[PDB]
Amino acid sequence: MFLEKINQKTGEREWVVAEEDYDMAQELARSRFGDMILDFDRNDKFLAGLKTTIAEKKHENTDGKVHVLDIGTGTGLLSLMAAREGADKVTALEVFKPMGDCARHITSNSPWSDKITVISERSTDVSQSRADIIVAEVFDTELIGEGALRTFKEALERLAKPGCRVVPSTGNVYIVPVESHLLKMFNDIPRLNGEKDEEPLGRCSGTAAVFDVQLSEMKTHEFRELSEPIVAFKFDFEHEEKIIFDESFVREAVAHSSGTIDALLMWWDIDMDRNGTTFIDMGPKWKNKNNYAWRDHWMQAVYYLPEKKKVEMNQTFEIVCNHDEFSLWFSNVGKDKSRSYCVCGLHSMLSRQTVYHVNEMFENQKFKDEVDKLSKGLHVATVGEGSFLGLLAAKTAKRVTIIDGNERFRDIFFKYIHYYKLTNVEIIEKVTSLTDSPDIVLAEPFYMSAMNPWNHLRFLYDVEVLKMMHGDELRVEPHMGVLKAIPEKFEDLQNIASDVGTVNGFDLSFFDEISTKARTATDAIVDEQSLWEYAGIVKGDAVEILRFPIDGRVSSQKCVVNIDNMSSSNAIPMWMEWEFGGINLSTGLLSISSAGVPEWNKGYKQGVYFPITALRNDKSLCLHALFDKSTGDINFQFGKS
Ligand SMILES: Nc1ncnc2c1ncn2[C@@H]1O[C@H](CSCC[C@H](N)C(=O)O)[C@@H](O)[C@H]1O
Repeated sequence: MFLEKINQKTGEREWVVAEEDYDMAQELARSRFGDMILDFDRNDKFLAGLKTTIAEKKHENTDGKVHVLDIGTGTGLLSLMAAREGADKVTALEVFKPMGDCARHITSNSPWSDKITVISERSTDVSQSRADIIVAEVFDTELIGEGALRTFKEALERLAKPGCRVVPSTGNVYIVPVESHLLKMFNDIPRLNGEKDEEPLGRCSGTAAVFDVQLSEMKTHEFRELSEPIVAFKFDFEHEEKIIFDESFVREAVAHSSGTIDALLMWWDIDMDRNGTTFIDMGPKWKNKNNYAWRDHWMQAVYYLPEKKKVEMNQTFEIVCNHDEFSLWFSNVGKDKSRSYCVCGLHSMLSRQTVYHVNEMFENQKFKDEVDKLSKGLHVATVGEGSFLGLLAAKTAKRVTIIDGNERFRDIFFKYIHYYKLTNVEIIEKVTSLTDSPDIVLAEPFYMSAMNPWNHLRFLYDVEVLKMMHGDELRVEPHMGVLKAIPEKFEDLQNIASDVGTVNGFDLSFFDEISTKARTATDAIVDEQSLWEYAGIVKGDAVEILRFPIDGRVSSQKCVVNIDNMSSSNAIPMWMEWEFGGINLSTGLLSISSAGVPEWNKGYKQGVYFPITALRNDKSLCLHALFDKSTGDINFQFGKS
């Protein structure tokens, strides 16, 4: 139940929900699954699969009728598709109630009301005619992480006729081994002196959770394939005995080039009807010639072998491909075939992008030059949470005090101190335990706790506590920070937030209604996204929003600004920059090309606002921004002029 109210700043109408309804709504706010419904290719492929199987079943079984089951019906799209194009009957399940009513609602007010009936159970909990066809879009980037195996497997035994047909009928998962400095950087334990054999934290597989990334937006020069795609797994969705939760396979292939396997890229394809003619194929842009379509709710993934594996031109090599019910992982021959978890400690604290970020800074000569310059022969103190900056300062500083409140990072930092035998660094927990006045404070700033990637402003409070102790003249860097936005025309990104409307000639606008109400109730106004992964063209200069000078005091800060060039843009990115001594660190936009293509930092996610629909066509948008001394939070509202 959505409670209407009026934004007192922008006049727009918004909703809210009562605490008991919050979780329900949040879920329902995620029920769009980004661009899922606007993935016209995925739709045209389910349809086509439905045409074939409905026809062939019509033909086969004697009473020329056909009963289709839709698991995870969502808005009902897939049932509407089944009914139209022939299903005498369509029963359609959905574990999530509010999405149950949505699908009954839209499915009632329809030409196919007669044929379609919505049940709000999980497939795996049910007992009833038997189904002649099962249709289910119940996949994620890993293919199996959303329960698809059990879902088809069990539906097949209990819910469907023998000789059932299923849409999709079949799939493969492919891995491609690549050498890539880039990809390594997302997983590599930071090596302080740069050499290959440094292992200050011992060895680790890194994080086991999926690394989904848009590999289409990766630059050709950033990686080098060593071989042709390898089939890891084949799934057969029509035969329960072929669906198996825990599996392992050694796979073989012939390398077409020598190189080290820094990563294995993966994606899947599905055969919509078992004919070998109509596929959804998640191969990226650079290796997907007949069924490429941008989308975001599905993507490709990167995986890392636990140990180094080298491969040689024209020589055969093997990779062990493993899955349990929900996850895929890969390993080397003669090595433990179990799913591994970070044991190093670092993997499990830092995101992939932050791990990249730390390897980037460790390798950055220009940034390392300013640290050296600023640190020389001095006592420096570092603030941050999980920020390795202190360990650079150490190259040149007389003495470094790293202040980090998180016990787990201190242990990590103590391991770096031990492994490289650093003789000039101590670590303390609390800002107030810095009792020897340092010559300078250095920060990035980075706090792993930041609620939002554009907001590491705890730095500003830590600075004040150090000024209270040691005088307003305390030298600190960075000396100034600024929040910045820029109007951008994204190629496709915006489909994750824009209205869904009429799809394959079906009116889903009811779902836009409840989805928008849910979203206004639960979402942040400014999304977060790894913008290096999304293509587009910038439509104006970056504009300044809030600025945070460092010579105190900390102060709430207000900004109301017009953002122009929106009539041809479709999003507004936001990020932070800092003057660290004599250089500029950007957590976002790094450069813009002659043709207007922006480049973004891979080591952070950035903010993006997508114009609400009442605002889709305005030429300028009013952006109210607000930093609050009391919470350290920043709040945004976006309105008309
Ligand atoms: N075994 C199961 N039984 C019922 N619903 C399921 C399920 N597994 C997943 N779901 C639901 O299935 C949906 C997957 S999203 C796909 C929705 C819609 N069919 C479409 O194609 O656009 C989610 O709404 C989720 O809650």
